[PDB]
Amino acid sequence: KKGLAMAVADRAREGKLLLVEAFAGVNGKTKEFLAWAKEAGLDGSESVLLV
Amino acid sequence: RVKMHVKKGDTVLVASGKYKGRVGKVKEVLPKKYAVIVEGVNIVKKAVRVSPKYPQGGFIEKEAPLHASKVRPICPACGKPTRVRKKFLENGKKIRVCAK
Amino acid sequence: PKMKTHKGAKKRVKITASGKVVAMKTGKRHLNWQKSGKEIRQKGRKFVLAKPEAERIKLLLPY
RNA sequence: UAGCGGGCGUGGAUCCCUGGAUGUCCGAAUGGGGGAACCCGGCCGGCGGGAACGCCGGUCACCGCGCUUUUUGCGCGGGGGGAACCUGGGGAACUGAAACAUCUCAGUACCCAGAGGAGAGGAAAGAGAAAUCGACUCCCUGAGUAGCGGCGAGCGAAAGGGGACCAGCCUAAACCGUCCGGCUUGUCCGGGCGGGGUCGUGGGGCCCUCGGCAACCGAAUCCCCAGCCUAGCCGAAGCUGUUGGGAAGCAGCGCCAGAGAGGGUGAAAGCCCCGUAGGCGAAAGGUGGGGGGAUAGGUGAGGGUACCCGAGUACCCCGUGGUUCGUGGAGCCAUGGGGGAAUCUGGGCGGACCACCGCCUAAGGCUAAGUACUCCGGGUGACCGAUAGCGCACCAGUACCGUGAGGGAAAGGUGAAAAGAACCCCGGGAGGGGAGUGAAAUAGAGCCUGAAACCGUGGGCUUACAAGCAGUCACGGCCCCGCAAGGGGUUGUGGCGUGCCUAUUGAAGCAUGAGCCGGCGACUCACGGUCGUGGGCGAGCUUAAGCCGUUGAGGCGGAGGCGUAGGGAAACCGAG
Ligand SMILES: [Mg+2]
Ligand SMILES: [Mg+2]
Ligand SMILES: [Mg+2]
Ligand SMILES: [Mg+2]
Ligand SMILES: [Mg+2]
Ligand SMILES: [Mg+2]
Ligand SMILES: [Mg+2]
Ligand SMILES: [Mg+2]
Ligand SMILES: [Mg+2]
Ligand SMILES: [Mg+2]
Ligand SMILES: [Mg+2]
Ligand SMILES: [Mg+2]
Ligand SMILES: [Mg+2]
Ligand SMILES: [Mg+2]
Ligand SMILES: [Mg+2]
Ligand SMILES: [Mg+2]
Ligand SMILES: [Mg+2]
Ligand SMILES: [Mg+2]
Ligand SMILES: [Mg+2]
Ligand SMILES: [Mg+2]
Ligand SMILES: [Mg+2]
Ligand SMILES: [Mg+2]
Ligand SMILES: [Mg+2]
Ligand SMILES: [Mg+2]
Ligand SMILES: [Mg+2]
Ligand SMILES: [Mg+2]
Ligand SMILES: [Mg+2]
Ligand SMILES: [Mg+2]
Ligand SMILES: [Mg+2]
Ligand SMILES: [Mg+2]
Ligand SMILES: [Mg+2]
Ligand SMILES: [Mg+2]
Ligand SMILES: [Mg+2]
Ligand SMILES: [Mg+2]
Ligand SMILES: [Mg+2]
Ligand SMILES: [Mg+2]
Ligand SMILES: [Mg+2]
Ligand SMILES: [Mg+2]
Ligand SMILES: [Mg+2]
Ligand SMILES: [Mg+2]
Ligand SMILES: [Mg+2]
Ligand SMILES: [Mg+2]
Ligand SMILES: [Mg+2]
Ligand SMILES: [Mg+2]
Ligand SMILES: [Mg+2]
Ligand SMILES: [Mg+2]
Ligand SMILES: [Mg+2]
Ligand SMILES: [Mg+2]
Ligand SMILES: [Mg+2]
Ligand SMILES: [Mg+2]
Ligand SMILES: [Mg+2]
Ligand SMILES: [Mg+2]
Ligand SMILES: [Mg+2]
Ligand SMILES: [Mg+2]
Ligand SMILES: [Mg+2]
Ligand SMILES: [Mg+2]
Ligand SMILES: [Mg+2]
Ligand SMILES: [Mg+2]
Ligand SMILES: [Mg+2]
Ligand SMILES: [Mg+2]
Ligand SMILES: [Mg+2]
Ligand SMILES: [Mg+2]
Ligand SMILES: [Mg+2]
Ligand SMILES: [Mg+2]
Ligand SMILES: [Mg+2]
Ligand SMILES: [Mg+2]
Ligand SMILES: [Mg+2]
Ligand SMILES: [Mg+2]
Ligand SMILES: [Mg+2]
Ligand SMILES: [Mg+2]
Ligand SMILES: [Mg+2]
Ligand SMILES: [Mg+2]
Ligand SMILES: [Mg+2]
Ligand SMILES: [Mg+2]
Ligand SMILES: [Mg+2]
Ligand SMILES: [Mg+2]
Ligand SMILES: [Mg+2]
Ligand SMILES: [Mg+2]
Ligand SMILES: [Mg+2]
Ligand SMILES: [Mg+2]
Ligand SMILES: [Mg+2]
Ligand SMILES: [Mg+2]
Ligand SMILES: [Mg+2]
Ligand SMILES: [Mg+2]
Ligand SMILES: [Mg+2]
Ligand SMILES: [Mg+2]
Ligand SMILES: [Mg+2]
Ligand SMILES: [Mg+2]
Ligand SMILES: [Mg+2]
Ligand SMILES: [Mg+2]
Ligand SMILES: [Mg+2]
Ligand SMILES: [Mg+2]
Ligand SMILES: [Mg+2]
Ligand SMILES: [Mg+2]
Ligand SMILES: [Mg+2]
Ligand SMILES: [Mg+2]
Ligand SMILES: [Mg+2]
Ligand SMILES: [Mg+2]
Ligand SMILES: [Mg+2]
Ligand SMILES: [Mg+2]
Ligand SMILES: [Mg+2]
Ligand SMILES: [Mg+2]
Ligand SMILES: [Mg+2]
Ligand SMILES: [Mg+2]
Ligand SMILES: [Mg+2]
Ligand SMILES: [Mg+2]
Ligand SMILES: [Mg+2]
Ligand SMILES: [Mg+2]
Ligand SMILES: [Mg+2]
Ligand SMILES: [Mg+2]
Ligand SMILES: [Mg+2]
Ligand SMILES: [Mg+2]
Ligand SMILES: [Mg+2]
Ligand SMILES: [Mg+2]
Ligand SMILES: [Mg+2]
Ligand SMILES: [Mg+2]
Ligand SMILES: [Mg+2]
Ligand SMILES: [Mg+2]
Ligand SMILES: [Mg+2]
Ligand SMILES: [Mg+2]
Ligand SMILES: [Mg+2]
Ligand SMILES: [Mg+2]
Ligand SMILES: [Mg+2]
Ligand SMILES: [Mg+2]
Ligand SMILES: [Mg+2]
Ligand SMILES: [Mg+2]
Ligand SMILES: [Mg+2]
Ligand SMILES: [Mg+2]
Ligand SMILES: [Mg+2]
Ligand SMILES: [Mg+2]
Ligand SMILES: [Mg+2]
Ligand SMILES: [Mg+2]
Ligand SMILES: [Mg+2]
Ligand SMILES: [Mg+2]
Ligand SMILES: [Mg+2]
Ligand SMILES: [Mg+2]
Ligand SMILES: [Mg+2]
Ligand SMILES: [Mg+2]
Ligand SMILES: [Mg+2]
Ligand SMILES: [Mg+2]
Ligand SMILES: [Mg+2]
Ligand SMILES: [Mg+2]
Ligand SMILES: [Mg+2]
Ligand SMILES: [Mg+2]
Ligand SMILES: [Mg+2]
Ligand SMILES: [Mg+2]
Ligand SMILES: [Mg+2]
Ligand SMILES: [Mg+2]
Ligand SMILES: [Mg+2]
Ligand SMILES: [Mg+2]
Ligand SMILES: [Mg+2]
Ligand SMILES: [Mg+2]
Ligand SMILES: [Mg+2]
Ligand SMILES: [Mg+2]
Ligand SMILES: [Mg+2]
Repeated sequence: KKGLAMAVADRAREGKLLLVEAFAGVNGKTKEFLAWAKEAGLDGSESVLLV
Repeated sequence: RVKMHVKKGDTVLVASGKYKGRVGKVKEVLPKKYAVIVEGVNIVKKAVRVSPKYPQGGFIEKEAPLHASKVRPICPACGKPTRVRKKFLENGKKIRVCAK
Repeated sequence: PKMKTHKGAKKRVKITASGKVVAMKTGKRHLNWQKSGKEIRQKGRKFVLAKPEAERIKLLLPY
């Protein structure tokens, strides 16, 4: 537990954490999520753990 | 089975090595070794004759087979990948946008 | 694998709460005859070991 | 698997899948014999002129079971094999106990018989203390506990609790009918068949009273189907320049992505090729309760009477085996010997025996699942990479060795492509020298890389008055590097100097081991302890099997364990 929390925390204190819901890029198609990515500032510059 | 590949006795572009760009009809497809002979990769076999019969056999610099990967089919354009597609019955390979 | 307690030990020794080890005094079932009444009164009290206390303890552990 | 020499394919060959056909002789081997692969027949039919001879087709072993009139026949089945797993019948020793005999190793190794995709076990004559549990198997726990033990070495349960799986059935007997055999005609003697019956709130039989059942259940048996297995198919996206022997690299612009797993292509490719994600497919065989359908079966309440409820059995005793139990207070389960009942007012059990209170119904059989294993197929590795990894990457259980059982190797690599070197020259040939191919030939054919020992050619320094663990220190000469101070090689004289390892009180030792080089080669892991140490939590801490996820994601799961109280052999008492 502690680890899990601390990890999520570390990446929050860092600023990198981001919650969302506005997944308009639904419909399983890479190009769509790729479009939603840009809008959300996920330029693909950095690795992402999409949960 | 499975030994099948790109294409057969017809027209093709050599995107290979030394004979890159060159283009012509493939005179033979070797499915076992996975090669094809076109009009490229000509090589001089200094050797006399190729068999225990007949006198002079000549330095016949005939074509050496190519890895079937280095040749690509072609039709009203320039090197289009193959795409199979069926009609109301049988089946024939339309090129990347055209036919045959 | 999985150490077995030494039954021979358990049948004649105890670990005290502090980690000591005790047992009855020897020599009181035979030599008896008229040894000073004092002797046998003192062969009744149990005692603690010393170094074999450690040898002894190892032979237990689940205990 | 090239070549000589000939053929076939879109009237869709080759190839892959299913089914069928043919299948010499040996082998359970089965007409008989035999030194496996050979030899010789009987009977029916066929072939040759075919009586003699030969060939061809069919048939003829033995055992068990059931019909068959004893007779000869007919039908069904058995026989042998299988890596490991399984059951039963037999059953060691080294070893441990620091000797050794009880004991241990161990019901292990092994021999034998048998079973099957499993085998065993299995619906309580159970457990054992709760007036409780409810077939069997498997995992976790209980537990290194209870106990066992030359109380030595050591061995080592069960109830219970948490899980996986889940399922319950058929008969024998009393009673009635029938068939055949029997007598001394009896609801009678035996045998076979059918009906009846099947359990511990004890049940069933036969009699009296109520349905005189539609119904309700229903398979482990059949039938249909889905699904799956044995071939396959579809599958997105790239061009140009540049270096090069060869782009997949570098550069310029661009695209796909439910696909940026992997492999190949002359090097380093999502978009070149095979694939991958994601979807599609069976005429034929195999599988197939998961779904559907049918059949076999299956069931109610009181009263009466005492018919039945598994025999050389229970039971007792002698001899033993099993269990944690080694004769122990020694039960329980099994049984070689002797004696030897009862049918519920009957019997077994709850650790000698007795009483009490309870549990369970022996002496017939069957039963899926959860479990074990891996010859075979597939997937994956903080698995090997040719002295490794299987003994075997290669024509290996081979060569070779042994009468035999049996033992048992070595051995992988040209290049991107044979382009495998025509032709000329010396040579009998081998092998070379040119020419030629290639990016490379010192990649030239047991050909990548090519280390060391070992052999040789050339060059520098050095040596024929010299005494040695072969070196080190100093100076000098010669040769070579750099303009230089300097450095490298060599060694003339001088000084100094008892190999390495091992074993020892002590080794240069005339004590051990080593010809030299290269490669292989020895303190590990599992579980349980005990300290230390890094962290999490704290009078608390932690889960095990398993379940749910996932397919290099984790969560759930408190049964259980350690701790919070000690002292006593114990009853017991309690900060004592
Ligand atoms: Mg394409
Ligand atoms: Mg005593
Ligand atoms: Mg005296
Ligand atoms: Mg051939
Ligand atoms: Mg022809
Ligand atoms: Mg066939
Ligand atoms: Mg055959
Ligand atoms: Mg035969
Ligand atoms: Mg025979
Ligand atoms: Mg025979
Ligand atoms: Mg004639
Ligand atoms: Mg004749
Ligand atoms: Mg016959
Ligand atoms: Mg016989
Ligand atoms: Mg017999
Ligand atoms: Mg017999
Ligand atoms: Mg007969
Ligand atoms: Mg018959
Ligand atoms: Mg039959
Ligand atoms: Mg057999
Ligand atoms: Mg035996
Ligand atoms: Mg012995
Ligand atoms: Mg002995
Ligand atoms: Mg011994
Ligand atoms: Mg030992
Ligand atoms: Mg010894
Ligand atoms: Mg001895
Ligand atoms: Mg003894
Ligand atoms: Mg034993
Ligand atoms: Mg046993
Ligand atoms: Mg046995
Ligand atoms: Mg069996
Ligand atoms: Mg199974
Ligand atoms: Mg079974
Ligand atoms: Mg059975
Ligand atoms: Mg019951
Ligand atoms: Mg008891
Ligand atoms: Mg109850
Ligand atoms: Mg119980
Ligand atoms: Mg229970
Ligand atoms: Mg366990
Ligand atoms: Mg004793
Ligand atoms: Mg034992
Ligand atoms: Mg239990
Ligand atoms: Mg509980
Ligand atoms: Mg249970
Ligand atoms: Mg009977
Ligand atoms: Mg009867
Ligand atoms: Mg009758
Ligand atoms: Mg009768
Ligand atoms: Mg009859
Ligand atoms: Mg009669
Ligand atoms: Mg009768
Ligand atoms: Mg009957
Ligand atoms: Mg019945
Ligand atoms: Mg019946
Ligand atoms: Mg009944
Ligand atoms: Mg009456
Ligand atoms: Mg009635
Ligand atoms: Mg009635
Ligand atoms: Mg009716
Ligand atoms: Mg279905
Ligand atoms: Mg299925
Ligand atoms: Mg298939
Ligand atoms: Mg395709
Ligand atoms: Mg593609
Ligand atoms: Mg240039
Ligand atoms: Mg280049
Ligand atoms: Mg260029
Ligand atoms: Mg390029
Ligand atoms: Mg553009
Ligand atoms: Mg898609
Ligand atoms: Mg790269
Ligand atoms: Mg690639
Ligand atoms: Mg199919
Ligand atoms: Mg079909
Ligand atoms: Mg089918
Ligand atoms: Mg099949
Ligand atoms: Mg079938
Ligand atoms: Mg099933
Ligand atoms: Mg019907
Ligand atoms: Mg009823
Ligand atoms: Mg009554
Ligand atoms: Mg009454
Ligand atoms: Mg009456
Ligand atoms: Mg009465
Ligand atoms: Mg009565
Ligand atoms: Mg009976
Ligand atoms: Mg008997
Ligand atoms: Mg004894
Ligand atoms: Mg014993
Ligand atoms: Mg008992
Ligand atoms: Mg007996
Ligand atoms: Mg009676
Ligand atoms: Mg009476
Ligand atoms: Mg008994
Ligand atoms: Mg009992
Ligand atoms: Mg008794
Ligand atoms: Mg009992
Ligand atoms: Mg008792
Ligand atoms: Mg009781
Ligand atoms: Mg009982
Ligand atoms: Mg019973
Ligand atoms: Mg019987
Ligand atoms: Mg029974
Ligand atoms: Mg009997
Ligand atoms: Mg069975
Ligand atoms: Mg295993
Ligand atoms: Mg294995
Ligand atoms: Mg396998
Ligand atoms: Mg495998
Ligand atoms: Mg490696
Ligand atoms: Mg080798
Ligand atoms: Mg090598
Ligand atoms: Mg070997
Ligand atoms: Mg081989
Ligand atoms: Mg040999
Ligand atoms: Mg050998
Ligand atoms: Mg070759
Ligand atoms: Mg030459
Ligand atoms: Mg000659
Ligand atoms: Mg030559
Ligand atoms: Mg040359
Ligand atoms: Mg050249
Ligand atoms: Mg080079
Ligand atoms: Mg050259
Ligand atoms: Mg070289
Ligand atoms: Mg080379
Ligand atoms: Mg050679
Ligand atoms: Mg060589
Ligand atoms: Mg290479
Ligand atoms: Mg050398
Ligand atoms: Mg020299
Ligand atoms: Mg000189
Ligand atoms: Mg000298
Ligand atoms: Mg001297
Ligand atoms: Mg010089
Ligand atoms: Mg200079
Ligand atoms: Mg010197
Ligand atoms: Mg000296
Ligand atoms: Mg000295
Ligand atoms: Mg050494
Ligand atoms: Mg010497
Ligand atoms: Mg000596
Ligand atoms: Mg010695
Ligand atoms: Mg020596
Ligand atoms: Mg030595
Ligand atoms: Mg030697
Ligand atoms: Mg160690
Ligand atoms: Mg430790
Ligand atoms: Mg701590
Ligand atoms: Mg926990
Ligand atoms: Mg709970
Ligand atoms: Mg609970
Ligand atoms: Mg005490």
